[PDB]
Amino acid sequence: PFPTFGGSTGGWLRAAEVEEKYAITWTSTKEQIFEMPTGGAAIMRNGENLLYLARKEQCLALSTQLRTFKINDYKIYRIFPSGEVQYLHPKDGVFPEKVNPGRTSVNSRGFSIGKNPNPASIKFSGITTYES
Amino acid sequence: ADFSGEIGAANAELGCWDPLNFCTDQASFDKMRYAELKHGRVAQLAAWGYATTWSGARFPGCEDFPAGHEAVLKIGTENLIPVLVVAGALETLWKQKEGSFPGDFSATSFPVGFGPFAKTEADMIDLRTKELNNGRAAMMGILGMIVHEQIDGKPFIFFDKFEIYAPFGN
Amino acid sequence: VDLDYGMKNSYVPATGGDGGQGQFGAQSPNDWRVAGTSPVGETSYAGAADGGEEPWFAEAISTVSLDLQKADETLKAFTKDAAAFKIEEFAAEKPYGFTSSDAAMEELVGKLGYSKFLEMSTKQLMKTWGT
Amino acid sequence: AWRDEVVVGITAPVGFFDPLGLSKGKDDATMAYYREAELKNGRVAMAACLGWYLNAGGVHPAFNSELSNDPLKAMVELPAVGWLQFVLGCGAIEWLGQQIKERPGYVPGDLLGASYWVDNSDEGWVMYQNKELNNGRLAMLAIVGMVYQDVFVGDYGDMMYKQL
Amino acid sequence: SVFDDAVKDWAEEYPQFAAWGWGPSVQAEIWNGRHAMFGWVVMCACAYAKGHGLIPDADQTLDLKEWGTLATISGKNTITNERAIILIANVHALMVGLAATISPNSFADTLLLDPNHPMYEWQMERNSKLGGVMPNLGKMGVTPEAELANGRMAMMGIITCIAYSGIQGQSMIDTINEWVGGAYF
Amino acid sequence: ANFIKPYNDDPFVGHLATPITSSSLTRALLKNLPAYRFGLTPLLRGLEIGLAHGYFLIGPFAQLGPLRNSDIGLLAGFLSTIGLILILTLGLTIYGAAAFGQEKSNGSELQTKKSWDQFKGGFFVGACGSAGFAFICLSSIPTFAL
Amino acid sequence: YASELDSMTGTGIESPKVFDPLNLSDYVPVDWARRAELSNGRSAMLATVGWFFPKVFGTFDSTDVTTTDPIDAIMQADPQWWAQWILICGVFETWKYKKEMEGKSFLGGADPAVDYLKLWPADAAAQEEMKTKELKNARLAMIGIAGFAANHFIPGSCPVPDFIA
Amino acid sequence: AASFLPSILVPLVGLIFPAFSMALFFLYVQTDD
Ligand code: CLA
Ligand code: CLA
Ligand code: CLA
Ligand SMILES: CC1=C(C#C/C(C)=C/C=C/C(C)=C/C=C/C=C(C)/C=C/C=C(C)/C=C/[C@@]23O[C@]2(C)C[C@@H](O)CC3(C)C)C(C)(C)C[C@H](O)C1
Ligand SMILES: CC1=C(C#C/C(C)=C/C=C/C(C)=C/C=C/C=C(C)/C=C/C=C(C)/C=C/C2=C(C)C[C@@H](O)CC2(C)C)C(C)(C)C[C@H](O)C1
Ligand SMILES: CC1=C(/C=C/C(C)=C/C=C/C(C)=C/C=C/C=C(C)/C=C/C=C(C)/C=C/C2=C(C)CCCC2(C)C)C(C)(C)CCC1
Repeated sequence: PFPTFGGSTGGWLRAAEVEEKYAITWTSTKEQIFEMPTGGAAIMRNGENLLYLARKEQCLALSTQLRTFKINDYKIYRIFPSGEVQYLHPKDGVFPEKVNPGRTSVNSRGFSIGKNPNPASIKFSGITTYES
Repeated sequence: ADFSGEIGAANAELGCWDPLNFCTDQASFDKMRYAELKHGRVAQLAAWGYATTWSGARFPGCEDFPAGHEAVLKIGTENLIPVLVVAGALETLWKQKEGSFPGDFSATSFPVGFGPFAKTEADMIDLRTKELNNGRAAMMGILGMIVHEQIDGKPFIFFDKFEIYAPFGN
Repeated sequence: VDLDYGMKNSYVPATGGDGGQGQFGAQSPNDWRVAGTSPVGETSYAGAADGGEEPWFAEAISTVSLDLQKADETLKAFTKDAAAFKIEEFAAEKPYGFTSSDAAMEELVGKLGYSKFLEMSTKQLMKTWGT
Repeated sequence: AWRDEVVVGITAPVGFFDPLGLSKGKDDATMAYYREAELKNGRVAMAACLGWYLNAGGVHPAFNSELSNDPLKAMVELPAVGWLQFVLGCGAIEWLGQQIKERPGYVPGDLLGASYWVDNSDEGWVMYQNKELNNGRLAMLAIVGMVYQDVFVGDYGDMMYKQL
Repeated sequence: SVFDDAVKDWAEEYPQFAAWGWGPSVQAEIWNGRHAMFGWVVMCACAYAKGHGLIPDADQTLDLKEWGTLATISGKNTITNERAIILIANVHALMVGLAATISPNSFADTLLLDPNHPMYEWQMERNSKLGGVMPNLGKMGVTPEAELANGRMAMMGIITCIAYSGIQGQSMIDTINEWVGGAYF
Repeated sequence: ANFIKPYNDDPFVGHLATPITSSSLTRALLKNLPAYRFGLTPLLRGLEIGLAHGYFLIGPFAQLGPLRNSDIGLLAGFLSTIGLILILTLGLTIYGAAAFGQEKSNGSELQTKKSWDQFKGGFFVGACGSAGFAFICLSSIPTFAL
Repeated sequence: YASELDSMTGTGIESPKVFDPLNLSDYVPVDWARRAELSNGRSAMLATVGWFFPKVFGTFDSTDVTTTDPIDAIMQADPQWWAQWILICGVFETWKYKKEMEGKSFLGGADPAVDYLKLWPADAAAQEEMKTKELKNARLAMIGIAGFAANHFIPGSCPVPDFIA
Repeated sequence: AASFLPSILVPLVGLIFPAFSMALFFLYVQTDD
């Protein structure tokens, strides 16, 4: 289900084969030309499409472009060398910009930025003021 | 038909290199093979002889004769006739062994054959191939020499004559 | 699917100045520091791809890929809890002739697929499961 | 059968050209040797032609332009060390070529391995290949003609188009 | 004083080097000893040549033009031929040593103990049973034991020669000649 | 006709199959080079590589060095080459230690500690010997004149 | 000494049992030793002849080397000869490698690596006997070349015929 | 003689010492205790 592309010297390297790799998938209603983050132009297929990239940002950048084409069914995965796959985005099925009941707060401090502790107070502690 | 199996094939791919299709059937091939061998053996001796003489060596009683084709033209025919007589006799003596590769004279009166030189079949094929190949080379060589002799007088092209190192012969 | 495969890495968070393993782990379990190319008929990066007659460009031979079928499974596994929360709330709001959470899930996902199910409010779900 | 498959080399002026029928009973291997020889002999001829022309013209800016403009005289003037390098270098390439030939899928004459990207189905490819062959065939005859002129007639320059 | 303790302490303080056999180890004792034994020959040869005037054109300095500033001791002053020749002889030997260090055989005693060399086990074993204060007789002849004993002897001699030379205020070459009976000179 | 295609038919890998990258000539040359050739042992691989690199290195030093015009110029050139070989050998040793570690198992894989050590040794012998060969050859240069 | 020696060619009439008084077999691997024994021996066999051949039977027609003393000629000979000599030896060494890899043997194995005269016996019995003769001649030659050199530098060290010198 | 020391030590201090030191640092920073 690979989109039609002729190849580039800006594709993935060894890290994709020995450390980690990424993959995005989407469905289209027409064959159209899009610009790939790696560099160049490609033609998507009329239906399912799969593409591999080396960075999550590269994948999410393409998603932005896809939204312009009115495609909002994209999914991003991380494939480890052993074959293990992790579903990353949309994580809970709902885009992050939309509040979804069932998501808990993380890394939240209940005070204004100016209420953090003084650096000297936490000296020889190992923690930082913003983590204190 | 397929003479690729025959000894002396150019190489595995080309098989038998017969550009003009002289050979058509086994009968012809045998004829051609016999001829090639005869010419080859004769040539191998010829090159040896030409070089020896041209370099300067002469038999007792032949110290004033010239060398090269010039000899054939100048030296007395009477002293050349012996060659024909000693060759014609051999022509009669050599006896081809029936049911054997062209040029096998094992059936000759005097003992002739692979004797102690060859043991396994492969050894025989090797020796045979080498005889043929060296003959092929000499055939070209003797010509090359004679031609150049006529062209410039230098039968060896790069040098006038050979110098031998025969310690025991001294 | 081992949902902790990524978390199970050699990374050890430091005291101060580190966000941590986050949600999906901070580093790949595997070490990128593998060797270079090898002579014909030999392998270097463990489960590497044989370069055949071009060992020099072996690293360009892909061996890591995503199976579309397998892709479905990873989607379901990593989103299992979310689905659970969703159906639970639907159950709490007095479902019409409710049966079993799982049963309801199957019915509700039989229609509206699965992705659509994950993106629907309990209200919409109840409307959908009115029948 | 080579005759039933060959496409390159057959052009318009004469079509298939074998008046003496030197390829009637030859097998594919022999025919392959012939094509390879044809191309090699021709390609070398083309190069030789260019070399002769440049030297004759006087554009031989090497060795302080010491060597003669006559191409055949110059060869004699060249030190042997120069010739040895030439033969040995060409010999090296010949070895590599043999390696390529052994590899499966070898198309007689292809050392760049263009078979990997293009086949004879493409007319453009076959046409361009024909141009190499045709020019090579002509060059072969030319180099033989020029040598005659230099060795017998006594000239090593154009005696045809020189008269404006 | 127990020797063993000191060696242990060194290993602890400098573990990385100790792993390869560097430092106060049997390996070092063997190799350094072998070199000292060999040197004695070189030093005696030098003495003989000096006394018998064998070295060609000694007491003359190499040309600063033929050779370069590398041959200068101070300013334009250059090294004498004798010292140069002695050095070249040693360089011949050092080259052999470098080859042996960088390109060891499969049945050779490597300078350092390498787990990936086939002779590692034998070397480890030999070293494990070659330690003592007194030479172990009964293993005379060509044995690892004899080698170590002779090596220690040679190394001690070097120390003694230097000391005696200083006490008597003489060159080491002179002391050598003296201990031989004045034969060389 | 397109002479440039995606490498290994993977449109997303960062490489392309150009005539330079994948031609019979390039493939043949690289396949038979000592580094990638099939069957060569680690030692032999190093030896061939060393023999090749040592022969051409004596030149630069001998003809352009500080003592080029001296009668002992060629000798000096040889010594200089040996010095460079030693530096390169140190590098090889150090690389192996860091890249491969301390104990190995696979064996006969240029990419292991034991194999690398053997490779390094071969390089040293070949390089130094090759330089010596050049010294002998450059001592008397043939004019090839009849 | 190493046990394998008991099952190898080399022991004979003048040496009924394994001769390794200093047990060098313990250190040097048995295989390498035999390979080296033959290599040094074969080379020595050739040297012996070369030590006197030029003197006794004459020299080639050239003036590069004027002396006949075996040692002196080493430096008189043009360096180009020496380079080519190293090359030919390298070629020989390569041949032994390639042919050995083809299963052939240059150490008394079943398939000869170099038998241009085609005189390698087929029966193992004769093969064994043939190998023994070579080893002997080799050992004798090594001793001889050493002896020649000895008398050359330290006169009287060995009883060498005058012509051989 | 002490006068020879400049020509015996400088080669070592400026060439041998720096090399070994750099090598050791590399091995130290490339090792994973
Ligand atoms: C190296 C020489 C050489 C070789 C090997 C070939 C080989 C081939 N040519 Mg060819 N050709 C050549 C030179 C050569 N050509 C030249 C110089 C011309 C220009 C006139 C042509 C023009 C030509 C045409 C127009 C056609 C061919 C074709 C062919 C192929 C089929 C015909 C055949 O089997 O010929 C067999 C030929 C040989 C086995 C070798 C040639 C015979 C040698 C050269 C004998 C020398 C004769 C000659 C008179 C020597 C004197 C030259 C000079 C001194 C006057 C075959 C592969 C045909 C083809 O491509 O079909 C696929 C085709 O249609 N050729
Ligand atoms: C970068 C430019 C440059 C160049 C070309 C030179 C050139 C030279 N310097 Mg110099 N130098 C330079 C910068 C340069 N210097 C700088 C910046 C300094 C200040 C630190 C010095 C300080 C200096 C000193 C103090 C001395 C020199 C010396 C020398 C000479 C000895 C050459 C030598 O041993 O190299 C050895 C070279 C090599 C081992 C390798 C050369 C590179 C190879 C040939 C590249 C091959 C690439 C290949 C073609 C790729 C394709 C391969 C494929 C076909 C298979 C030479 C004339 C010495 C001398 O006598 O002066 C004349 C000397 O004593 N230099
Ligand atoms: C204190 C440090 C030091 C010392 C003692 C030297 C000494 C020398 N340099 Mg130098 N150099 C240095 C630092 C130093 N350099 C630095 C920092 C740079 C970078 C800018 C250079 C760049 C440089 C260049 C570019 C050149 C020199 C050259 C030379 C030599 C010229 C004299 C001579 O006779 O050449 C003639 C050469 C000889 C007689 C050969 C001597 C034998 C060699 C040196 C043996 C080396 C083996 C050595 C032990 C290997 C090291 C192993 C490793 C573990 C350290 C001389 C040996 C020139 C030369 O010829 O290099 C050899 C040259 O071209 N140097
Ligand atoms: C203080 C202390 C202790 C101690 C101690 C003591 C006594 C320590 C003393 C150690 C001592 C004194 C060790 C001598 C070494 C001499 C060497 C290595 C000579 C090498 C010589 C070599 C390598 C020869 C080289 C040459 O051949 C070459 C290279 C070139 C030739 O031209 C010339 C020569 C021949 C020269 C206790 C009590 C034991 C334990 C306690 O806890 C700590
Ligand atoms: C001593 C010395 C010097 C020297 C020196 C010396 C000896 C130098 C030696 C140089 C030498 C041997 C160079 C050798 C060159 C050999 C070549 C190209 C061979 C090509 C073979 C080919 C294509 C084979 C093709 C095939 C055919 C068709 C049939 C097929 O079936 C199979 C197959 C077999 C594959 C110098 C020159 C370095 C100068 C210095 O100062 C002094
Ligand atoms: C441009 C080009 C090319 C290339 C060229 C080149 C790059 C060359 C190089 C070359 C080289 C670079 C060579 C080398 C050589 C080397 C040698 C030849 C060596 C030798 C050595 C020896 C022989 C030995 C030694 C020794 C040892 C081993 C040790 C002991 C001692 C002795 C001494 C024995 C060609 C033409 C292909 C084609 C076109 C392109």
